[PDB]
Amino acid sequence: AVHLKMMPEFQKSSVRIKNPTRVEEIICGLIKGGAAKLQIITDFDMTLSRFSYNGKRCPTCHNIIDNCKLVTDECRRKLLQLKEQYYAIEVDPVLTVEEKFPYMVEWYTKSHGLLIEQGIPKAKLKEIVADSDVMLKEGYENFFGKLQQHGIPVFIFSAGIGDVLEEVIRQAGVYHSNVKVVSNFMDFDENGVLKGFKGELIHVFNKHDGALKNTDYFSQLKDNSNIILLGDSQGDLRMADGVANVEHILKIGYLNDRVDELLEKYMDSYDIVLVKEESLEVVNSILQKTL
Ligand SMILES: [Mg+2]
Repeated sequence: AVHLKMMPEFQKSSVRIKNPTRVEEIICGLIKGGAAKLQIITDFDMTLSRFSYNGKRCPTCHNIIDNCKLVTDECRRKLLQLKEQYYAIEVDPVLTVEEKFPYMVEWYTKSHGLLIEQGIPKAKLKEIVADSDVMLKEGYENFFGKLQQHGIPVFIFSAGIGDVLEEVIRQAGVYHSNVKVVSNFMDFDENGVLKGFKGELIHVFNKHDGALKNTDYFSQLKDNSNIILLGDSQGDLRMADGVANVEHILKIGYLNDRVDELLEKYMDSYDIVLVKEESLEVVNSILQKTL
């Protein structure tokens, strides 16, 4: 039987749970099913990676390129302005999520388009990432290592840059076979320089779309009817729309920011909310009981 009261990881003051008995019931199903029934579906930026370090704000996969030596200060002025105009839209409380779709497409298309202009070679991404300020959450080695140990599917679903994401996890030693990455991947020309992005755009609000267009992946995993979902945005809640059959799903949300504005919405939509939390210990503690 599961008791969150007896799990020291859940006593941390960053842990917000609206419905503890409901959560206990889900973790209880997760445990019952064990390895055989489990898969992970996860956002990357600010979920697997840190939102902040030494009083310092950590980069997203996009920020890694924005900030690198291969991009002018003049490109960074444009990128900044874009963020100011379009982030105001993203967080606008009066607009419906649906009304924001076209704005998001515009933002990612404009900002990717400035990066394409800077001329990013594939061969250089290794060093760009090594020199970057990127940080994985405390407990990542344990997170990925228990998962690979038990062959648990991990579907990282990211509106970031997939090439950047992969380099981060590769340099961290956690890009194991069990880890599938769906993201905005770069498209390279003859010389291995960036010319555009592959496929259809994944942004913060349309993960339902990509989730359904990954049938390929989810139907092979019919038997994995227990899901752990991790996100930091409301849009990450749609990341499991493509799952065959769902028996138990636990939704864990990182609330990193805008805490007073978003806490109620987060507590109502995610099962567990992790306020200003830079580790993976609550999910690791659930993996430990389960695996
Ligand atoms: Mg994120």
